[PDB]
Amino acid sequence: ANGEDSSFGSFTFTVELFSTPVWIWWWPRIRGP
Amino acid sequence: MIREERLLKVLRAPHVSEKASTAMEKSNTIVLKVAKDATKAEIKAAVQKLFEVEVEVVNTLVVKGKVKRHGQRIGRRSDWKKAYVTLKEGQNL
Amino acid sequence: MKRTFQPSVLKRNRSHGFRARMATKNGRQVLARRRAKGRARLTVSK
RNA sequence: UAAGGUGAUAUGAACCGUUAUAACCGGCGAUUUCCGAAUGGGGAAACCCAGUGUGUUUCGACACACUAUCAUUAACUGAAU
RNA sequence: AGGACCGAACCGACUAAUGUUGAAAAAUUAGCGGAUGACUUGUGGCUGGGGGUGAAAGGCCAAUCAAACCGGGAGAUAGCU
RNA sequence: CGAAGGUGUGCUGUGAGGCAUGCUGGAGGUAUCAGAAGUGCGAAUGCUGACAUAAGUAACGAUAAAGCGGGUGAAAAGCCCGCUCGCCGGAAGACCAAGGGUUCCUGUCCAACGUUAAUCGGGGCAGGGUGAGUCGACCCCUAAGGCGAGGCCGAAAGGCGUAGUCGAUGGGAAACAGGUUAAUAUUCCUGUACUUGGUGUUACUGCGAAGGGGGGACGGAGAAGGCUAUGUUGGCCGGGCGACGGUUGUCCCGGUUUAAGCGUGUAGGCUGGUUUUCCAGGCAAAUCCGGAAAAUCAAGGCUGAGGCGUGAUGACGAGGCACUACGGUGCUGAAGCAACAAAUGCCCUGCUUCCAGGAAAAGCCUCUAAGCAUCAGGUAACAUCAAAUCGUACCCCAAACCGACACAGGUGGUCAGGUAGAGAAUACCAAGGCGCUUGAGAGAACUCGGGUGAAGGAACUAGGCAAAAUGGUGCCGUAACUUCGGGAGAAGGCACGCUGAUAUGUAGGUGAAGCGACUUGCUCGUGGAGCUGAAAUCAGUCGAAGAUACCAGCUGGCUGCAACU
Repeated sequence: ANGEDSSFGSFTFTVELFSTPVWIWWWPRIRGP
Repeated sequence: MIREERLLKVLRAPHVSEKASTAMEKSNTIVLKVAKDATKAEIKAAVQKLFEVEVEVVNTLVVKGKVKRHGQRIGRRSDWKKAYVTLKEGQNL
Repeated sequence: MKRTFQPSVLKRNRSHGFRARMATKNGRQVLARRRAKGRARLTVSK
């Protein structure tokens, strides 16, 4: 009656992918010094 | 004294809305779309000359255009100025 | 926590705005490179 | 140069023309907003604040021009002296 | 009166656990220190890379510092993998 | 009428390979012989895209807390409405800034998005909404600073800087009360207001500088007083009469408001004033200021909260009364005060002290100079006209900003109600706002965060890490040593509740009337009604316990090193 919308403004979701190098501590595991 | 050409340019269109109808019916105020660079004095003179009514005061505001999307096109509507024209006792269209 | 970007329009314009670029010849070359590359937006000015 | 047109997506509405003055293309003009060397001053580019004339005015105001710096040349007047 | 005292805001940061593909690229929770001062906070400005600035730690300078980032020389060079 | 390419099958050669035809496909491909190669991949922690594995495995974001009955729809734990139940309340409530930018309000929709469903949405998609002489911005002016004609330097490029010019985070004119939409308000409206100019007129008058003198215009800390917001109690008015013992009463429940402006001039604070004459000062000069005398009054003037009157026989108001879409709309409206206690707000940029000795200009006010002079100007009244432009929605301690996220993190200011409480600590509540975008069960180990434990009691551990413990006020008392201030809440003790009396409220504070006075009104004494209200003491009384919760020091000794903050 009112009209079913199909424009679908947000149907272009696209989406990418990213990451971040994290900080670590290997001092106690060191076999040496 | 503002020139007639200027007066013929400043008024763009009457604004139709429930707020405009209420304003006319209660406070005897007409609401217009006017040129974005029109001053209050220009609007007053233009109304008084082109509508042959008597104007009490003019209040103006600038409406910012909305950002719609035509598919995947970001697009912005243009800005426009609205005038709240208070008539003394005449009757307009 | 407090991050590095604390927005402020006045400082943005005074630091990277168009008239800031035009004030020195190095800034004018920044505009020259950006015009040559074909940037849609030359500066942060808006 | 023409029976086709009014840029497009994006069609429609509304129309226009029909040897010819519809459209279209070539030469030549007019108009050409604001910023930007920007140049009347500022400015956080595209805005704010002007002045000086010349008109007009239905007296509230309005219109239009001009006004950056430097070099050179001329005129004018011109400190200590 | 006091670089006084206790103690909220506020500014810090000694300890413990937890979290470690976290709620968070250093937090949370429980305590803890100061809290009229060598105090803290806002808004502008100013100092620039062998440079700044530092009550000092090779600290900090946009989650980057024994020498920031961006672009060029540059397809540097590498008896090495 | 079937090209390449695929996907097959056979056949053939030492091989790399070739050849044939089944299917798909739909338009190209090329024997031979020469020639040129971007000429051959399985790996380079190769590169780019697709799809796996773990794997339906972890998680689904603060443990503030929910359960019904409806509605709606195709469907509801999550949407909405109602009813109860938890949580924040100097916040989780508002109001803004910064930044964002339409998230605002409304209607549709459910794909994608929302860590679940979604009928819902800050999602999509559309439409509407931001109304100003007084609020800001712009603008007047300046600080840090930047730029800077000339200028002075510097191979160029440029640097520094005078006149200047910009530049707030700071000084410069002015509006407040009621009502308004689904969304806008000191902006709309209604009532009451104010400011700055112009232009005339009418009187009356010396006017006139980037120049002079004042002003603006200024520190910290501490002590007051005088107040007011703000509460509390009575009175008053409008109602009520009790789901179960009672309850027309010191009974219960609400309401009790009112502004800018315009007057009036006071608790304060500050300076004595008025003439006359004169000058080695203020580019020069002045009648302003600064200096020096004399005379006479010293009783003269400024500033300033609050109150009070008017504004306002107005508005608002507990409630009714109708209508009705039950959204909501209209209509009418009773009382409308006093006492006490009052801020961190005002007087107050006051006052007192201190050393560390506390911007700048403009507006502003006066003085003249060149000049102008029967003008011009100035001043007062009175009209009249103008005050443009811009921004105003919404978020704003957050799902709208900064952190990639609807991220347990950060983010400047303003307001601050009650009961306990020294308190803006803290417990519970008010206004308001929320229950944290996956839930339902079972009630394993183990993990996390808590509660409690017999006898023991640091035996644990690298080590009292962690836990437990102490805590509050009054009062008594306190060691060595000392730099005489400290140490020190040293250490150690004791008393805390309620009720009644003293006194059914005392001390104190606040203070009506009355009574006088006067230099008689925003007066002063003298009196005292009322109101608020400790600290005790003495006697009883209760529990196991009275800083009964929350909240809130563990203490003492011996030595190292750094004085300390």
